[PDB]
Amino acid sequence: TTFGRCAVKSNQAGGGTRSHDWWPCQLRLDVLRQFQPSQNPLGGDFDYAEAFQSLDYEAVKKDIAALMTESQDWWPADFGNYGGLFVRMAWHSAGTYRAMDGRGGGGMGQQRFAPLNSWPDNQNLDKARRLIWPIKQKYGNKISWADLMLLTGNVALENMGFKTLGFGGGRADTWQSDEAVYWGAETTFVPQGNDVRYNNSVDINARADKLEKPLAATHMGLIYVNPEGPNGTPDPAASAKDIREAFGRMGMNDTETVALIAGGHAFGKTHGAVKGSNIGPAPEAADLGMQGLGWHNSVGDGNGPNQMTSGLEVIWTKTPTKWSNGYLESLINNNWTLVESPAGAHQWEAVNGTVDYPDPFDKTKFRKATMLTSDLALINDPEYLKISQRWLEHPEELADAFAKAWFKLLHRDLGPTTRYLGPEVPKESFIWQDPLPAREGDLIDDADVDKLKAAILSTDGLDVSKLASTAMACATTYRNSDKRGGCNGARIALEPQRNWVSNNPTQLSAVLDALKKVQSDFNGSNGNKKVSLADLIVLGGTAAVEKAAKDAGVDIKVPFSAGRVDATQEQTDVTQFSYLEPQADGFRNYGRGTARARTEEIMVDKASQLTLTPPELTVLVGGMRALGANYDGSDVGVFTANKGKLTPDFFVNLVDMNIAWTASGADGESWVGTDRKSRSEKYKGSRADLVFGSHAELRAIAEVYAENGNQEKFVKDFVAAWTKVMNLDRFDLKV
Amino acid sequence: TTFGRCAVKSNQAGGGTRSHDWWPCQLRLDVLRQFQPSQNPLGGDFDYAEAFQSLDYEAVKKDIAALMTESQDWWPADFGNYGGLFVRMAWHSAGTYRAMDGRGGGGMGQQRFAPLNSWPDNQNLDKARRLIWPIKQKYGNKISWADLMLLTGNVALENMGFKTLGFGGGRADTWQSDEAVYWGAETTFVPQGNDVRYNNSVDINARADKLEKPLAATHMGLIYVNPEGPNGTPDPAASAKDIREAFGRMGMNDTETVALIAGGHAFGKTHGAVKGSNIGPAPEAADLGMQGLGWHNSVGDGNGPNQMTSGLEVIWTKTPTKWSNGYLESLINNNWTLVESPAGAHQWEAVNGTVDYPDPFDKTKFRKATMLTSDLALINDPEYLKISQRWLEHPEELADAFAKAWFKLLHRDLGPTTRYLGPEVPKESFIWQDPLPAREGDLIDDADVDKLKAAILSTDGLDVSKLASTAMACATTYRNSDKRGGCNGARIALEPQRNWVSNNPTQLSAVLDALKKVQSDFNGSNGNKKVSLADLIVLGGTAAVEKAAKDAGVDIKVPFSAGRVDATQEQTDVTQFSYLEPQADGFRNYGRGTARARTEEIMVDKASQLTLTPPELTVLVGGMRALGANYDGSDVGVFTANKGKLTPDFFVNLVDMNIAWTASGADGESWVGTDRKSRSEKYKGSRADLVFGSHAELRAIAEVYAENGNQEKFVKDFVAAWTKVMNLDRFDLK
Ligand code: HEM
Ligand code: HEM
Repeated sequence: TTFGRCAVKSNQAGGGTRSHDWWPCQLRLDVLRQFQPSQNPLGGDFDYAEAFQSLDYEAVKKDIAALMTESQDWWPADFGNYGGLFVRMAWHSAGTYRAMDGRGGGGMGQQRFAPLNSWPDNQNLDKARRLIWPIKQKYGNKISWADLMLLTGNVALENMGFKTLGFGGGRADTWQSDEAVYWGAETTFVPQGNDVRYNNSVDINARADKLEKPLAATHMGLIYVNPEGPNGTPDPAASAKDIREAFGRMGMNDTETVALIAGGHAFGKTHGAVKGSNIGPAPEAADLGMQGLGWHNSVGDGNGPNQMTSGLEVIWTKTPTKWSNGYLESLINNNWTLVESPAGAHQWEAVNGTVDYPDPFDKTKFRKATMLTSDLALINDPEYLKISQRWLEHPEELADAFAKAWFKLLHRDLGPTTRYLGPEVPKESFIWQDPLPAREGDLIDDADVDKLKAAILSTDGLDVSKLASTAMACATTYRNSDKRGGCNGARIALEPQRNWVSNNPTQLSAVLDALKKVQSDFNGSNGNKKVSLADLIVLGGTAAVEKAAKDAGVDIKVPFSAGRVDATQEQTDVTQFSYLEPQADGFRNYGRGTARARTEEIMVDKASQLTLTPPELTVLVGGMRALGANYDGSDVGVFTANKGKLTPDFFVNLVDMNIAWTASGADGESWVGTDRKSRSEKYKGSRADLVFGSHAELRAIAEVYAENGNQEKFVKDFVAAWTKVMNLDRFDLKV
Repeated sequence: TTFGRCAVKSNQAGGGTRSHDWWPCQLRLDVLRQFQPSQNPLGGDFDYAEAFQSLDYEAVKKDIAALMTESQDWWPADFGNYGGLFVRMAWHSAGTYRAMDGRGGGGMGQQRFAPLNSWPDNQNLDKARRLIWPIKQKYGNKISWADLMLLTGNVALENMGFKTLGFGGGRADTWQSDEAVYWGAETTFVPQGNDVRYNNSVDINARADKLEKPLAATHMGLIYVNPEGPNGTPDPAASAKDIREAFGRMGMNDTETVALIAGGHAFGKTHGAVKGSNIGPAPEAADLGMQGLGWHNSVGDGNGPNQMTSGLEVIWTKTPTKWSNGYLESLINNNWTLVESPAGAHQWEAVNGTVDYPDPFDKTKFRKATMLTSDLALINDPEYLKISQRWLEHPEELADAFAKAWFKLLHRDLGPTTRYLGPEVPKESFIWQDPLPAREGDLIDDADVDKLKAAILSTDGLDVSKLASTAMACATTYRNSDKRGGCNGARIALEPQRNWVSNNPTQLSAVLDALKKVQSDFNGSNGNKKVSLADLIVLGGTAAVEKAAKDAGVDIKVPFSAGRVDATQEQTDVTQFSYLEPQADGFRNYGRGTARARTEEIMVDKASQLTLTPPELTVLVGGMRALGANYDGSDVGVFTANKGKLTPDFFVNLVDMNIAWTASGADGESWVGTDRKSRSEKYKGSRADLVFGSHAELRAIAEVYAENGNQEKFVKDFVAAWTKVMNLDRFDLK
């Protein structure tokens, strides 16, 4: 078979040519159908946080520590200690994170599913996960796989003599492969897997800063970089440039990068004992006897001294089970020669070095010092060299930076600190956690909420359209992958969001100033009760939705949950927040897509990050149009003569056959609706508008809301979806 | 570019290389994740039957009838009447049904989604669905698209002079493409789309009866056969062989087949006015301006006299808006010559015939008679000719056969008669409805249930394992695609099921005889109360599950719903039921895979037909193993020392790393589990067993049930899944 095709064509269980085969360019809704409660064996009403709070956390860590030195005959431990392997397992779990889109990381425990379970860089971590299973079996639902993989690495470091800052749990497991992540477009893995992401450039120094966005690895199938140098060329200088690019795409700076690599490579070793032709299929391609494992090695028992993982055979320190400064000392104080491992791969050896690096299965036999090309990178770049030279003589500074970087790596996608669970959460707050202050004052009650809604709606310069638009602009910065963004913090009032062109800065300024007058009037006239700007932004949109429903003939309660706080600019990092800036926004008819992602594809991707189903996406868009909630107040998509009233007029008018739609410019972004009988232009629409009348599955939902009869249902469903979106980041509240 | 690949590679919304790309042979669970309640815009709570029964049904029909003659300028009506178009719409919705697997048909309204919305043979039915949308708009949730597409064809026949038997509603809408159906493996549509289904044979006579199972169309993208003959060869005799094969695979016999074709082709016309180069992309490939329509025709306004659908230009009768015998009269009385339509397709013309066939847009202009190659088939086969000859002389017989066959076409995937809604459900019971009687005596209550459970669990020949096995064997015949099978009717006790090898006939006979003893003891000694064998089979299994739970240390009420009836053998056609016989049954460790599908694939397919989610499939298999419920009573997969007790031992032992699993048979079906320490063989497993420890998503669920502390959860989840499966056919309780 060619790529993506099985040689046997199944006739069961979804076998056969499928719609995506015939029409591969059509928009797919798959990413809005993942992670559904039916699919979760634990039930939709399972509360991980509540289960983890009953965990005997201390006993978990004790049992992990014990397991580190209990070698299992099916995968013997190097030096009698799985620590190194476990550190690698946790670092690869967390290490797929990309800062730009916030995807990857360890927070969904996705290493245990395709494709990550079978990436080349994850070779033999199937064995690592299997070794820790008995811990999961003992503790059951009270620790997730997601938390356990990372806790295991953290405990491993501590038991090998490196004290970490602490740990937070809170990562609920997921139950299917996350097929929403764009890992690249290549049709091959490392050693290939990177023509597309370099746009066919092969000049390894020149291309290193030209890696396709948002990717954070130099080949499909790798965590960050190729350990044998760029495209396998053993040039440490050029490897350094790759490392900078890749780690930068993961949200790490130079200090963090050197700390992580020199910290991690204090421990363990690589494996490259036998040629790769001896290694069987990865877990997703292996036979049923492998029972979820892969890479079966036919030499010997395939393990112990015959272990083959990367094809390199490097032991960095003389004490691979104990924290030390041996990595930097070897790196800088040895002379390096290029040699081949037993499997044939490029590495470096100190061929006149001391013969005192221990063998992993013989306590009396030794070898010379070795390094990877990607380790030599750290003394073949001026910035990395300065850091390496400083830490060579000041290892406490390495230790400090490593502790902080390791914490950040494990917890980058955990979200706000209100998500962090367990008895050793670090007390220090860090900028990457998007910190929030404690609240000013006592919490407003329902009577205060009712008075503030009336005050907001009677304030000059505030109307239903602007209020709803502003609240949604603030809310849709949320992304579920790394739990960043949302309305808490009022970060729309801060840089960079206050200047995002998609927020219409001049309008936003006037809206916020009017909310700050409501705030000033309330605060100080209600005793100890005080209201934040964050709550007023959300309450103003809430009030607008309620009023728009009443003005459509429907009296409905629009729920509001008080208690958001206002971030400071010092808690709001410009670079980090720039990554949340939309290039197109279908809720507010802003912007457009590009060749490789169309306007409506961006919208569906955004909806996946908001955890919206297809019906919730569809009701929100149509309600936002009815509300006149475009970012600049345009009439594009505003297919209603009742603007500000919460009706399904967008749907009704979109599917009216007396309107004919035609393209207005060259790029397919703008569309005109013409009345067929009168020949007069009636409407202007965008792709975000018209996809709901074109995609067969979305149109089926559009038709529900356009049905004579479902008018009350439209309001009910809009209000439910609004409430969901406003509350996504409310981890401070429970249930 | 490459088949199945977009030239532009999106980086959003699921764009990028995907796990199914890297490992295309791996088992996929997608078919267990369809039709989820969160996807349904109506809500999970929505009850279609209740909505329909409040529908002003007569008014719907009245509005359809009026629409028929309300020509719309964007798709003008041939002869001023949309009736033929609407009949075609209905017939194509219902016409994808395959009897053998029970898939396709109109019962899910799938014509409105990919791929059916864009099949060649459904060209311009996008316009037909759009013309009826104002009816759907007016009546809302109270009539589904699925019901409305078929009702519209029904009403069209009645408003063109053809009285049907009646109609039943009840088809709830679905909300995504059904990607579980095997339509074929070809990577092209008609005019190609058939190398795989004929195994590369191009010998049109010899291959006709060799069409790949369970397919029911001669090319990918067609409803039944090619109207231009086999592979476009204009040979009516060969076309007849394809028709018999395809219609046979749809459950229709020779009389049904002629009745459907000659009945349908009373009405309307084909469209072939301009060449195919003038036609734009199908709906799934069309630009946003098309707003779900496709096949834009660039000649004139693309419509009216320029309509292009199939490429053929045939008008069968002189009165295309009114029922007549003109189809058979023309077919038999004319001399036919092969000609080209304006689009270049070949068709047949009576070149010396009368010039009295009406033009669809000009009341002063006329043409000669025409027919398709597939129409001439009916007088170029001995059995079809005999039928055509008889009905030429006795057209009432065609009308009676067409009424009956049309009713069967539209309703056979609707399920049991208890699902049929509305005021004109035909009174005649038909064998293809798998009919069921009304109940005997008064309904058992919970006191009677308690007495019966205690008797069943202490009767000669019965035990936990046997009862659980027997109840699951009867239940897993259910298939949601056409709502056939299940436990209602006690058809496991009838032919052919009572002699299926998968049911272990000698053990089944001893189980059934024991349950019939319990029945006989209860019936007649409880006044007018009577209990059915069907209730006893399910009650027995349910009681067994409850006891097995108790013995595992969990006290749980296992709910039982009484009221099933016993079917008679007269109501149980043996050929019809042969289509429910499983190739493999993973719940009971029966069977093996084929050259096309592995054992575990068949299991996931079955689970999809049961509407199971991946946790429900997993829990059931592991519980059935704990129960010792294999079809043959073997120890394969029975990884427990406590057989008959509802523990999660299957999972615990499957994931024990002290066991190494290796292949035993050449065929990949058998596996041995060896203790790594002692080197002793401990277990035998199947593929249905071991897949739960291999597939990463299934294994994640197996792990949950293997975890300390989850023994109660295992029982709870097993009981919920058991209850769901036992009750799948209980449409009488709705
Ligand atoms: C430029 C970045 C890095 C590269 C290219 C790299 C490459 C590698 C390779 C090739 C192996 C050997 C796998 C095998 O054959 O078993 C490995 C092992 C390992 N790496 Fe890294 N690494 C990087 C960063 C990290 C970081 C950031 C950490 C953790 C903080 C880490 C911790 C480890 C550990 C502990 C092992 C030893 C595993 C064992 O003993 O089995 N590395 N690394
Ligand atoms: C051997 C089986 C059959 C074949 C090959 C076949 C073929 C076709 C073709 C090629 C068209 C023309 C589509 C177009 O160009 O507009 C058509 C139209 C039509 N068919 Fe059939 N047909 C079959 C069976 C049936 C059946 C079973 C029915 C209904 C009971 C039916 C009812 C209709 C009607 C009413 C039209 C006219 C549509 C209009 O007026 O727009 N056909 N058929």
